[PDB]
Amino acid sequence: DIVMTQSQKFMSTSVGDRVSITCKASQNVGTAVAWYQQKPGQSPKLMIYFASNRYTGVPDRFTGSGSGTDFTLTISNMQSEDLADYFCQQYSSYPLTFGAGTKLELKRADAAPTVSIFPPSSEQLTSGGASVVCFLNNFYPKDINVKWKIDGSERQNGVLNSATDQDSKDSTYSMSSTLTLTKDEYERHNSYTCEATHKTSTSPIVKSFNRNEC
Amino acid sequence: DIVMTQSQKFMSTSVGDRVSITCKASQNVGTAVAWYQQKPGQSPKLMIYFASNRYTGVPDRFTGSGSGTDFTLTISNMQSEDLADYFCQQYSSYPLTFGAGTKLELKRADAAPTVSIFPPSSEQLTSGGASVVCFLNNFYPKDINVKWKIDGSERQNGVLNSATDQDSKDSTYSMSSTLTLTKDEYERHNSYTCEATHKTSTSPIVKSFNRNEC
Amino acid sequence: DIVMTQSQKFMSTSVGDRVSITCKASQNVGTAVAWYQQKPGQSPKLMIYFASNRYTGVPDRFTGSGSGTDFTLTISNMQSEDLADYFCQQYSSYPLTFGAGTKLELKRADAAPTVSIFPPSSEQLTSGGASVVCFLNNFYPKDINVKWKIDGSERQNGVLNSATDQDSKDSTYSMSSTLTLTKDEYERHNSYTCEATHKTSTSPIVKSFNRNEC
Amino acid sequence: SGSGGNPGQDNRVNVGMDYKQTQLCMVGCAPPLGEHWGKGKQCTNTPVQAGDCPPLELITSVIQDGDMVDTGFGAMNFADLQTNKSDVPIDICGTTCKYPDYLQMAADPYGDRLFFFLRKEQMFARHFFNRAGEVGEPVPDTLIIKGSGNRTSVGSSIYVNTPSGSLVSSEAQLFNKPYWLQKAQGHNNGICWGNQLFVTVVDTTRSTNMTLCASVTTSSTYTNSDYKEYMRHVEEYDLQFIFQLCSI
Amino acid sequence: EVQLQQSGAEVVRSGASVKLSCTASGFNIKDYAIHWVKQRPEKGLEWIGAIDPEYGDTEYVPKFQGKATMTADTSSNTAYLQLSSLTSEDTAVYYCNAGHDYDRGRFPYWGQGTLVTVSAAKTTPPSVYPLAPGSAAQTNSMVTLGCLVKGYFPEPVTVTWNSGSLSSGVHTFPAVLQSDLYTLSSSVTVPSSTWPSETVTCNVAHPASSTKVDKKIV
Repeated sequence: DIVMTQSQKFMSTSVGDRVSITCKASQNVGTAVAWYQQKPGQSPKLMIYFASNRYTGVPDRFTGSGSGTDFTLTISNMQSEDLADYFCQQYSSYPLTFGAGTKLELKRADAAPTVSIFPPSSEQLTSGGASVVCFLNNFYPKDINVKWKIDGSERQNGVLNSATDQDSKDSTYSMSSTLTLTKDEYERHNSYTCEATHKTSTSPIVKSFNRNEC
Repeated sequence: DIVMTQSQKFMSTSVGDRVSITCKASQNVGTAVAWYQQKPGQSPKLMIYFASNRYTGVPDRFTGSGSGTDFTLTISNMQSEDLADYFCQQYSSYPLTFGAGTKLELKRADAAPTVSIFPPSSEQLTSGGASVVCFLNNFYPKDINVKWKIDGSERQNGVLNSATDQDSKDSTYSMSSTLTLTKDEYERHNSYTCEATHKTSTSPIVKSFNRNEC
Repeated sequence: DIVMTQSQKFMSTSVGDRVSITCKASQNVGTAVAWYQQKPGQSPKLMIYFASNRYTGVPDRFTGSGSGTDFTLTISNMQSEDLADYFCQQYSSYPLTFGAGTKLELKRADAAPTVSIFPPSSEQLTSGGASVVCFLNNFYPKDINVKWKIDGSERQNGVLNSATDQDSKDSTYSMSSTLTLTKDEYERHNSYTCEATHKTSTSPIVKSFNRNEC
Repeated sequence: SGSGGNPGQDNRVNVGMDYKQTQLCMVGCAPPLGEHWGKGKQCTNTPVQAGDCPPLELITSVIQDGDMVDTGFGAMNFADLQTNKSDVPIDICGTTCKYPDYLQMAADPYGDRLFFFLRKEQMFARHFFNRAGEVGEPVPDTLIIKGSGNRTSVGSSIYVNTPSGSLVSSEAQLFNKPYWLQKAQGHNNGICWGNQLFVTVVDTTRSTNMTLCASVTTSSTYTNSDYKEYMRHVEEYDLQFIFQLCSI
Repeated sequence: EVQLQQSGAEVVRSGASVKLSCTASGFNIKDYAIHWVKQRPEKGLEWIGAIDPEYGDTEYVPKFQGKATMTADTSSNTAYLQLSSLTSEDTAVYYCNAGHDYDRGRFPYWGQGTLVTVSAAKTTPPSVYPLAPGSAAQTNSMVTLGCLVKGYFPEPVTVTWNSGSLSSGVHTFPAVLQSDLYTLSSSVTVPSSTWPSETVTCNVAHPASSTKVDKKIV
């Protein structure tokens, strides 16, 4: 069993720069190494095969190299469409093995998030449940903290967070935070507040609503 | 002398499950490895030979694999008729060698043993000898320890143990323990005790009798 | 990557003597080693190629030798025209690699330095800046230390040093040291001293001036 | 025999060989006809590409001075039928090998192209090997029992043999001796219509290629970098004719 | 025009077999070397085996021998992959790949992917909830709208808005598993002159259950 060991699981870079991904073999495999690209929610696409041969399709931007046990994929000048996972594969002997995932992220400049709070819909409040959502869209970097306030008091239980990966088009990130309460508990308080603190501002972005006024 | 080392002597599983038996060689033997099945009281039957070739007879249920020094027999979904011993054999160079036995067993369910102690019969005491027997019937798993006490003191010499194999009907085990003493020594003590300790109970099962009272 | 490791960066000798430069390979390269000569301000010229074969030219004065991993260039009797850099190169496998620089120098030793200190010109003091220079001319060997004193106190910040290579005519070395301060800072001290310590004298050569007296 | 399993990117090897021995000469008042197999007009049956076997068509054409004779691989257009430019030696891999269409030139009414002809072809199978690359048409399952634990991959079943012209001798020579056109096979009994005569000649018995070596420098020792190697071939002919005046 | 269609996602209880199919790889005279790859969210990609139509040759991995069975129908068709005793470690996305004509390394032609979920419970349809702004404290410019998908099983769900129209300014958030049920969120940003001027509707398609359509109103 030939083990494919890729250096880093994640990789940082910026638009236009040059990136090199390394793949180390546990045995000599000559040039029987292939590289693949996989975007989220899609099937992998072949990029390089036979160490340094581009497949029909793949731009000269991508170049493979290496032999024996050290192999490298190089991306000379980048585009937003290159944000995906990159795998190396060995086919010198059975069984065929792949390397660990490698995520390529962009270092593009840092935007402040856009925060929108939404009270529970009238339809969901008829089911006995109440979900308050708070969308944080198009921010960079990834580090961000969301704080839920119910009548000014911080609420810890009942929060569900879902962070999006880096957007393939503008290199931004998104996050959804959902506070799910029972209708009885939702109707016992008035003020609901979603506060987002991010390094792009020294004061948190506050979005709030009142149950009585809305 | 190429040594055939099989991992475990016993293996537990249930009908329908998937079992894999491993056989490790002390030398490279390519694919010159054969597997056999032997039921109690019968001669072994050839199953797989040349690492992964089934013999005329053997269902597709059995699959062999491996090369060089690691070989494996896999049973994809089981039947009751597959409970037997399995051996691996090397025929790369003389002398031919076999692996240790490997018993495939059914697990069933966890029973506590049934302990019955029997003093020497009046007929055997006419011959100058005295045998105290202790039957441990229908227990699982196999691991169990019997302790003989004479007037509360543990007795080591003179014990003969006979463990039964797995019952073909209810998958339980049985064990007989016989303490054989001279009549002179038997009549010099009063209390005789047979204690069975098993994982199904945190206290030993105690069966005892007194010579004077019986 | 085959690493070319040359022994010494600099080498001393005199006209007529015999010089041997060594080049050690990190791998066996047979005889696929070439030697080059590079004079300052010019492009390198090949001397020996295939370890020990002279290129069209090239005086029999130069002789190459070695095989496998130890290679040597020998200059049996020298001329002034041989003072230059010498490189060894491997071409057994890609990528091609070269060795570190090796300077061949003449050892006509030894002179004591000539130290001259110059206060900032009246013209430079009109721009708000003040540079004090100290020339150390025609000394040997290269090892020399300059110490700046402002009112007797050693000054570390603001010094710029520029060492000259060996002079092609008399085999001596030169060094310039410039202490650059603001005019405000220059006019706040009186005594400025440049001290040169060199192995040709057990006491430093001291050149000084006073701002008020000059 | 051999060899296990090394199919890869590029398995091409530097290989040399000698061709099949061929001597022939023809005379007529019209140029000769040659036949060769080329990429045929598309297509017999229908309809789709790609990378499939190209349709074959037997093309009859006029043999020009400089066209290649058959070697040991048939009369075909290697430029179109072999797209890898690497299946046959370099002197035929980019051209076309033409073979004389004796049947057509003999069956034409007037017979202006064949006053007579002489020929001698000979060859044997020197070595055998298989082609690298994907098998376009694999062996049917009924003809091979698949294995094998290992193996499992059917080896390349595209076999081709190198030719060899065998012995060349003076007793086998067709030339340097006169030929008298006593009777012609066609109706044209040696009449040179248009006051012209086409004489076709193929002679592989004098195909020796001379090797030239020029020195760029002369190092103290022997170094291959000091010399350039060249290939040169020569052909010497002397055409002698004797004509008879005729009136009509 | 060289794409591979598979069987489709399936929810199976533990201890039952499942059969996956492929298409347009495996013809007479041609020739292909079909491979199958398993994608576990933790182990990355794992090669299963290599099958050759026109011969029916079979090669497996010792890890999957006895777990995966491979078959090939020469007419049409090809390539069936079936798994026997399904456990929790078999919950993965399986791909049918064919390097052009032959060989191992090359997978330039991948299948669409088939998500197999081996677990108990049963397919629960999603509850879609609109996420509209609050009163009149927003106005111009541009408005964010959302649809909340809660309490469904299994992954995935397909969330679209204007019937495929308008793909810019949308954000699909990864699902979160809580109480053995999934929860998805989706947001879209449109100019204030668009909503509520023209209707905005989100569509939630759940292949193992039911498609839903919900329009957003003030």
